[PDB]
Amino acid sequence: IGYNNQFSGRASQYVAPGTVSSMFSPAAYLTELYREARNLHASDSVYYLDTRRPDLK
Amino acid sequence: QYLLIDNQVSAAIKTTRIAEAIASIQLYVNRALENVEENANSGVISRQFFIDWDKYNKRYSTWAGVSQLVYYPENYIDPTMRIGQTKMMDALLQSVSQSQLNADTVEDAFMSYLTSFEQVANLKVISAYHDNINNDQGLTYFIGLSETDAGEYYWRSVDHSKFNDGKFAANAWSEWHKIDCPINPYKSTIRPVIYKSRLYLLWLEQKEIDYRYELKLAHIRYDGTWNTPITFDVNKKISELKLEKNRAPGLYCAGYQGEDTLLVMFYNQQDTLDSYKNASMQGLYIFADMASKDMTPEQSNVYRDNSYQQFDTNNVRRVNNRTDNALTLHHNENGAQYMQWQSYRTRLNTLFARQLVARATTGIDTILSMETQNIQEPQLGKGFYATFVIPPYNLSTHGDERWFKLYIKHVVDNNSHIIYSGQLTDTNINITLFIPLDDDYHAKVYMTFKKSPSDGTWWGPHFVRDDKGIVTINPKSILTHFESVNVLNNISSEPMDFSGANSLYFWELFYYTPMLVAQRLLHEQNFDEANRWLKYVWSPSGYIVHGQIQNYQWNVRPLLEDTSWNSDPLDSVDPDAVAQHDPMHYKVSTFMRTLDLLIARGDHAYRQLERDTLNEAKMWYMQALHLLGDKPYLPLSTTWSDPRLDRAADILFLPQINEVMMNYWQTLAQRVYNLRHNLSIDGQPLYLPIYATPADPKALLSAAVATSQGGGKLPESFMSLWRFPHMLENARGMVSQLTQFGSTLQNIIERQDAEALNALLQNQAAELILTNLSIQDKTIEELDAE
Amino acid sequence: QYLLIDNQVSAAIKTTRIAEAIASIQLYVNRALENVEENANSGVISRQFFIDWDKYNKRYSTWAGVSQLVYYPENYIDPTMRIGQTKMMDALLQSVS
Amino acid sequence: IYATPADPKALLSAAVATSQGGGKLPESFMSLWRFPHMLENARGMVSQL
Amino acid sequence: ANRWLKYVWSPSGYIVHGQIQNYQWNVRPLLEDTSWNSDPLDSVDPDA
Amino acid sequence: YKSRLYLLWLEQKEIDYRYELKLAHIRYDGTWN
Amino acid sequence: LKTQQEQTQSQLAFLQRKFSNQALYNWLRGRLAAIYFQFYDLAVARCLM
Amino acid sequence: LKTQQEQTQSQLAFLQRKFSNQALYNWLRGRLAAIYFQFYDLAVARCLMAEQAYRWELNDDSARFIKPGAWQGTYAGLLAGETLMLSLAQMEDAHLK
Amino acid sequence: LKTQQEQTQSQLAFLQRKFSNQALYNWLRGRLAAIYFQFYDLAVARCLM
Repeated sequence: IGYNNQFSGRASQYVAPGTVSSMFSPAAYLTELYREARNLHASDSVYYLDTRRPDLK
Repeated sequence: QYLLIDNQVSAAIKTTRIAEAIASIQLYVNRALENVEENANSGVISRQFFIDWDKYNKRYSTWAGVSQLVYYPENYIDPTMRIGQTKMMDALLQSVSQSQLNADTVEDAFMSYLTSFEQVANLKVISAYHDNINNDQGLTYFIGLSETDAGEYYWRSVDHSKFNDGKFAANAWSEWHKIDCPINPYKSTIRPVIYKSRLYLLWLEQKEIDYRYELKLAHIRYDGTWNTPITFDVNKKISELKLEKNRAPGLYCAGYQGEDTLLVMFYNQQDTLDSYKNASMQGLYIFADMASKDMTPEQSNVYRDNSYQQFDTNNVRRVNNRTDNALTLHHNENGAQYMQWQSYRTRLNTLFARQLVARATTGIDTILSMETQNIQEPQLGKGFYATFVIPPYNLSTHGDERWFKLYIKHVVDNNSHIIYSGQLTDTNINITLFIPLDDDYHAKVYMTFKKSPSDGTWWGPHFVRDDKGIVTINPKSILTHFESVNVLNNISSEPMDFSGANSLYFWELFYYTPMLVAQRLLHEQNFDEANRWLKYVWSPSGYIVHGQIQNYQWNVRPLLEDTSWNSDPLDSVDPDAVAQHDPMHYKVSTFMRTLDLLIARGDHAYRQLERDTLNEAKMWYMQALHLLGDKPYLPLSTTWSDPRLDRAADILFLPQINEVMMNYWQTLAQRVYNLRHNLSIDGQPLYLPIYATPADPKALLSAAVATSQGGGKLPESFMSLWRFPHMLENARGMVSQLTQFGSTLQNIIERQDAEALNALLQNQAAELILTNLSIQDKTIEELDAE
Repeated sequence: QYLLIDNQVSAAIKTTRIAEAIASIQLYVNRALENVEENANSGVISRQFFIDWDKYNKRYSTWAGVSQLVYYPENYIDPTMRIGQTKMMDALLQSVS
Repeated sequence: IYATPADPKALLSAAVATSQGGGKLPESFMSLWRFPHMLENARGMVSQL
Repeated sequence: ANRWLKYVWSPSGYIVHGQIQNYQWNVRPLLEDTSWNSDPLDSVDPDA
Repeated sequence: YKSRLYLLWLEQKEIDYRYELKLAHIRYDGTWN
Repeated sequence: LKTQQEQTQSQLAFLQRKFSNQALYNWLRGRLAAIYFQFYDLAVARCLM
Repeated sequence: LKTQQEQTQSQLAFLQRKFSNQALYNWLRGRLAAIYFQFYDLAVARCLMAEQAYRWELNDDSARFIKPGAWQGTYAGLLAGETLMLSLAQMEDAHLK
Repeated sequence: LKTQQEQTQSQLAFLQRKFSNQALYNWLRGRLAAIYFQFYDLAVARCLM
């Protein structure tokens, strides 16, 4: 009947808000930002991201 | 610009390492988008991530904000404000708005929503076009046609950004929008295309006089009104093709990525897609300004090579776009229309609209019953209905940490093809599903347990078609993992599927609207009415329906199933679509609206500042707690692998704690603490009389007679802030406005009846001039006789 | 909830013996009415006392007030404001008005 | 450095307003005026309209 | 707005109904001239 | 019924003498459905 | 007389084309009616205020 | 009867001479229509201005009142003024509360 | 001619159905008349004030 009996058990362990491991933490916007953006240019073309700044890898 | 970092900045600017990494990538992305950097992949710029780049993804503040807006739709989505509500809902809110809110008024509302919805619900679907170069994104558009002689071709958008696992979010669908200009295409040739980022649809209609060939193309004005079409002469082009009467010339409308040049393509429909390659094909270019440039056999060929398999063989149809199997309309003999690209099938027509209206016309409680939702729909094409029963553990007693998924393969192992996905449990959870049959073996179920799946070559439960009315399991390997996998024969139907295309109207009618009237009631402060209105959705003690009692507590079915928080919280940044596709969020939203009803009563009794009523406040606050139950202890946990970002680009970060829902617990603790310690609603202490002085004999009376006469309309926490002279100048001004609306409406009505008079007269004038005409004829006949 | 009295309150809250008895019964009644307690007699919940439980009987202030309003109608009833006047009377006040 | 995320909800109302129609958005604003006056002024405007 | 000026001037030129063309000015009089004239006319009309 | 005033009247339209009933209820304004 | 019928139906057709026709006023009474009642809920609120 | 036709055409001629004729009203609807729509762009600007001032006085920016679209392309945008005027009414209410 | 009578009575029937009919205006004059006179009692009160 409670909130806990149902509606509960998503996601297993939760993280405090300020942490670099949150889903909303800038290491994420960084993360998904990069996973989306690495592919804009051909692996050859000079604009290629990982060719510019190899260390974002 | 090349290295994406300022070397000129003041040295006094302190910024984080990965914050500056962020600004780097954001600069890069922005430059691909304003397109200062020469060739940027147009498959990736077309991804959904960059269609939200402008409003959302371009900032940590918004992307975070909207990411929270999504990850907890429970806190935010409102029946009042939600993306993508159908027009019919608009007219509904209007019709109910225009009179005081209560059952009957809402009955009328629903009979209108349904008497309109019946026109559309089952609608023959003809052609379809897809946008994005990939099937995972972009928009698909359809073309419907009215069953009635009047054509009224309707068009309906749909998104695959909202398509997660085998289910559109039911909010990805537009309503059918009527096309104004009546037209008469030849056969099914009318086809839409996106061109100049705007919806076009071209229909070749050949006015006979020797059988003509020409086409007509037209497009859309922001209001939806359509501009008058445009002609091209294909007599020579189509004429070159072999015909008979099976002629249904191939129309392939292809959008070039840029410069706005449309690709139209004429082929003959061949029975097979395979040896079809290198067959002859004709095409014409349509440039930004309208010009027809016929295509050279070499050009037409090079466009074939990547084009074919987006257009289709005899009796079946595919979709066009800028696995890549396109997608296939199917209209079967059971009369159910749908779309299939991957083995996914999605019903876009619902046949019980008439029954639904009828059932609604009786009463409000007839349409919103659970049993109104159990009315079955014909199944999608072929396919094999079955139910699966599995114990929660594998590989061990403790087994996996959290969840599973269960798949199905195809001929020569095309794909694992997710159908259902599920979680750990105590109970084994018999679950029922539909298994598509499209045509050694027929179907088999792979299950992924997230740690040690068996995944054995063959293995699986086996299902065997071709026995013509009977499909049974021969396990031949497993079911060691699966308790009982039970075919159910003689079920050709399913209770109306809210993953279907008209599912949206079903969310509006069953779920959002009672929520809308429990909100619009709670605002008003008449609580037991609002309560009932949520009890159209969720109640403890379940429901006693027309007799005995039933177990389910959720009156809305999608809520009644699921109960399992899905692994992936979808995509596409629609706080709505991330529910609907995951109805848990509406169960917990309904839950929260309930607690807002109990906390609501609890304040309104709390603020009475009368001892007895503070006790009342305490029974309601206790009742909220007893409803929530124990505040769960969520173990904030730091175990972090410090990942190289390269690795984190693997398609993992832990969720946040969800304050607001906890905010319920600690705010209840706060209120109560303030009751026990006699502190009132803020901490501001009160000294109340033990025996409060009785209210005025008379004030009670005027209150009562006002109740008898009509309306609640009572100010509740008020006396407001303003002195009488000002509050009266303000109210008075208000009324003077209201009287102007009065006059102008009276004028609307006088004028309205005056109109219908003029019309009714002209209709009578015709009706008479007929008879008088016939008289005149007969008197000519009497001149014959003379 | 069972014993109908707070054992968690601040010890600095002073209340009367039968005042606290009152709050007890009021909590009980309220719970029968919101119906958190399983089987409550539907002959008695239907009594007139609980149809006024919501507007009147649920508070010493009102129940007292309205009880005085009743026990001396001489002081209060008005030909202008009274429960239950027929429509015909409405049209009458209009026509004379 | 890391700006606080915008309200979950403010983003939402913004969005639904986008779906329904029009940009018509005030861009550099909140203007200079208090609500009672800005509302008497807007109201007068509408009465004209 | 950008698009609306691209009815007039754009870098990268125009890809019109197919391949691409060199001119960056969609309005022709602009496309010719390119030469500041010797006499800046007369008649005090900022337009003329 | 449903805390709302209903009234049911069986009126049998003849054609052998029919038996059927008709039930209807009240809208807050008193207009009947 | 068939010309007379022709005329009748061209008039009756002009009644269904003209902007100000009945269809409009139905629409405009619907919308104006909702705005009117709602505005009555508000105005009676401030009256009781 | 040729006199009757004469009369008809003198009337029909007076319809095209008189100042108030159809040509006028076409003109005057054109101009008045432009003034009306434009004035709607302005008035909705100031409506969103008040709303803005209100989301700032009251703290929350979530409050959203003036609703697009209140302008109907068909029906010539009639009853736009009042639909706004409703919005401001509501927003003055939500303020006062 | 019996069609002509039919038409007459369908019109005369539309007169008793339409919302704006005479019955209304009787009602609305009654109510508006009471509001008018009463408001005159008030306004003459404040005039003498």
